[PDB]
Amino acid sequence: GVGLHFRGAEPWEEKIRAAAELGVTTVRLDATGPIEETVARIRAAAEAGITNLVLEPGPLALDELKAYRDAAPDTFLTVHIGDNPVLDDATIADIKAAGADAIGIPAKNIDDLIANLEKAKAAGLKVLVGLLPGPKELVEEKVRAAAAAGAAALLLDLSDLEVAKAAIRVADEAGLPVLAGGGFDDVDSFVAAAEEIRALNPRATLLLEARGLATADIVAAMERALE
Amino acid sequence: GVGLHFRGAEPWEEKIRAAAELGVTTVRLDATGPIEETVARIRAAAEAGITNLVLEPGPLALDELKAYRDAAPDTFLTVHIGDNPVLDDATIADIKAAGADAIGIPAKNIDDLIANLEKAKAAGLKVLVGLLPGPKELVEEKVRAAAAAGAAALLLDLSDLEVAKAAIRVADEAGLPVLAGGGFDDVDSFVAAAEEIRALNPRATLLLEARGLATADIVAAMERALE
Amino acid sequence: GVGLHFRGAEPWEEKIRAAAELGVTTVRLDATGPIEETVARIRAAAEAGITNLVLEPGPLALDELKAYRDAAPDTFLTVHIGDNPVLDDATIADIKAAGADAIGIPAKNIDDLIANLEKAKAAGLKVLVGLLPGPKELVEEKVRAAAAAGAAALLLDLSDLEVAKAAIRVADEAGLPVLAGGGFDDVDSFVAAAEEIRALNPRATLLLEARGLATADIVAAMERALE
Repeated sequence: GVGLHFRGAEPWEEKIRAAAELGVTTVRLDATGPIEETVARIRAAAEAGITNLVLEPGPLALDELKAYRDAAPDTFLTVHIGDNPVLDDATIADIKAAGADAIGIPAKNIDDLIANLEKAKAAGLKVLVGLLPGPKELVEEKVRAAAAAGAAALLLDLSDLEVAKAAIRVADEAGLPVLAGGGFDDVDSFVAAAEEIRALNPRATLLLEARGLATADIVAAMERALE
Repeated sequence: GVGLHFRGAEPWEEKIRAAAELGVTTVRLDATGPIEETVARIRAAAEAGITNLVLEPGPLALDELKAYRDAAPDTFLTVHIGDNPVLDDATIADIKAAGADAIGIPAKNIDDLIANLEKAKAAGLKVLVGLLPGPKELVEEKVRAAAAAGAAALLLDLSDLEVAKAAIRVADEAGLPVLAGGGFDDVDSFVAAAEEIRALNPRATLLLEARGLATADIVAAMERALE
Repeated sequence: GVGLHFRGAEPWEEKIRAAAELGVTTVRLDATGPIEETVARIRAAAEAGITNLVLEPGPLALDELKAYRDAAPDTFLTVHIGDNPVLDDATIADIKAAGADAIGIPAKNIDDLIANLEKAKAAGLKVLVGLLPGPKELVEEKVRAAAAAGAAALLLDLSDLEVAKAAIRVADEAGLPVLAGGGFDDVDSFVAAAEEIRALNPRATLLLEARGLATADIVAAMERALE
C-alpha cells in the first residue's frame, strides 16, 4: 500500500516551544513577515525560555524595533541588519534606542568590517559578525579580523562543512562564541555535525533549519544532539 | 551550461488525480487552510477514486465537518483531532453527527489512550490511533495497548525507520492496518521502504509526502512501488 | 549548543542577480503568480544579463504575454503552454502576436508532437519540446522524433539521471540544445551531474532548482559548476 500525505505548514510557535522544553535557548528568527505574527512568535519564545534571539528583519523602522524588544524584554535580542555593508550612524542609534543588546553586521571585506565594528562599539553596541561562504584561508583571516577588532560573536553561514570547521576552530582559539548554520535540514547530518562542532569549539551553537521539518522530527533532532 | 529553475507550487488536485490513476486510494490531507480550496481538493479526490481520506484540520466546527463529508460522501472519511489528548464527549458527537466513518486520536500515554478509545467506541466511532516517535520498547507497548483496547487502525509518524518497522511488525501480529509516514520526501528512499513495509505487514500503507514533489516524480515514485 | 533557525523566503530577484553575475544566462521562471511580482522578476533578469528566459505561466491572456515580453525585450523569451497537448491555432497566434521568440510544447505521444511542431513552425514559431519521464527506449524515440520533426531545443524533466543521460546523448548526436532539470535541489549532486552533462552534450544546460536554496548556496553551486 502506498498513499499521499499533504502535510500542513506547522506554526513556528509550536516548534519554538517544543525545542525550548528540551533546553534550547537560541532561535534565529526571520522577521520580514507581518508584524503581528512575528511579535506573536517572539512572545512564545519568551514564554518558552528562549534567552538568545537573533532577528533578521527586512526594512526595520524604530516602531518595529521597540515592538520586538517589548515582545521579549528579558532575552538577549540581536538585530541583524541584512545585506548592505554600509552602516550609517543613524540606523545604529535606532537599534540602540530600542534596547537591542547587540547588532548583526555582515563581513564582505575586512576594511568595512573594522569600520563597522568601530562604529557600533563606539556607540555601545555589542556586535555579532557574520561571514559569507568563501575560500578557507579567506574565512580564517576574516575570523581573525573579527576577533581582533572586537566582535562579541561570530555568525557562520557556511554550507561547506570543512570550511566551517576551520572557522570554528580559529574562533575557539580566540574564545569567540559561534552561531553556525547552513545546509542543515536533514536530521541525521545535523546530529553528526553537532557532535563535531562541540569538540572544535565548546562555545559554538549549531542551528537546525526548522522551517520545513515536522515538530516531532525537530524534537528527535534536538534530543539526539543534546543527549 | 548551468541555469536557475524557479518551479511553481503545483495544485494538490493534480497530484491527487495523478496518483489515483495509478491506483492510489489513500490520501492524508491537511485541512487547516481555507475551506474553499480544501473542499475542492476533497471533491477531486472523490472523482479520482480516493476511497480512504484522512483529514487533519485545525479548529473544526460542525459546519466544516458536514462540508467535508458532503465533498466525498462515498469515501471512508477519518477526522483527526490534532494535538490535545483531552477528548470531550461533545466533539465526539460533532464528528459523529457529520457522518465521519472514524476519528483520529493521538496517543501520548496509554491511560488516556484507553479512555479515549472507550469514549469514541462507546459512541459508535471507529478509532485510528496515532503514535508519536519515541523509544522502541515504548512504541511497541503502545501498539499492543491500542490493539488490545480496540483500535481499528494505527497511524505511525515515525521518522526512525527501524522503530517504525518494529511497530509495524507488532501491528501485523494483531492484524492491525497501519498508515505510515515520516521523513519520506525522497523518491528512492520511499520505494525501498515501501518494499520493506509490505513484507512486515501486508495491511500497511506507506505515505509519500507529496507537498513539495513534482507531479511527474510522484508518478515515478508510485509506479516503482506499486509495480 | 543547538538552536533553531527559521530562515526567510528570499526574493527571486536576489537569486537571479547573484547567479547572473557569475555568468548564468538561462532562467526557467514560473509565471503563475500575480503579474506585478512576475514582471518585476523578469525586469531584474533583464538587468542582470539573462539572455534565455523560459516562462511557465498558467492561464495566459494576450495582456499578460505583452507585459512579459516588454519586461525583457532583449531576451530570448520562450512561452511554455503547460499541460494540455491540444494546440489550437488561436493560442499560437497570441504567443506569436506578443513577440515570443519560441513556444514550449509538451510531448505525450509522437503523433501530437509532429502535429504541434507542424502547427507552430508553419506559423513561424521556434519550438522547445519537453519530455515527461518514462522508459529509456521511449524517451530516446521521442528525442529522435522531436529532432527529426524540427524542434529547436529539448526540455528534459527527467529525475532518473541515467535516462536523462540517454536522452541528452541522443540529442547531442543531432546537435540539439537541451535544457535539463529534475531532482536537483542538492548542491553536491548538482555539480557532479553538471560535469557529466557537459561531456555528453556541450549544448546542454542543467538547471538548479533555486526556489528553496539560500542565495549563498546558489552562488556556491554555480561557482563550482562554472569553474
